[PDB]
Amino acid sequence: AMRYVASYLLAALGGNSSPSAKDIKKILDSVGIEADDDRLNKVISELNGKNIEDVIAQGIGKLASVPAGG
Amino acid sequence: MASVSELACIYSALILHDDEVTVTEDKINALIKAAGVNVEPFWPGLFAKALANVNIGSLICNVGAGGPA
Repeated sequence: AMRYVASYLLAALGGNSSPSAKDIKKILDSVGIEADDDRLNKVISELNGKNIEDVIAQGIGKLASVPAGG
Repeated sequence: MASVSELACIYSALILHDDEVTVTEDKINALIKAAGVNVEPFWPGLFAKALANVNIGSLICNVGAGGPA
């Protein structure tokens, strides 16, 4: 409900501290979660240049994009 | 900050919540291995326990919500 932010965080947490769309596809592909190759490249595009832990260390929820209503 | 393990389990659950798909220890483990970021295994267990009913926002509390010591 917050999009590929979390996948980005995962990749950056234990593989690559600057994840990309392909890394997202990777992470979600492993559990069979579908992803649009622009949507994640976009989330990453936003995410790129942030300190993952510190981001989520006060943001286990509403990761980057807060649920879009309407 | 947290422990990247705990936080990793967090995120595995996060991706799981993006499709809101089934939550199993092996599911979270699959995320863990996919990214390459490992967790304190009791977390994947307890996560799979709770996240089938609770919300990821509960992880921010992690039945403690402590700051200093």
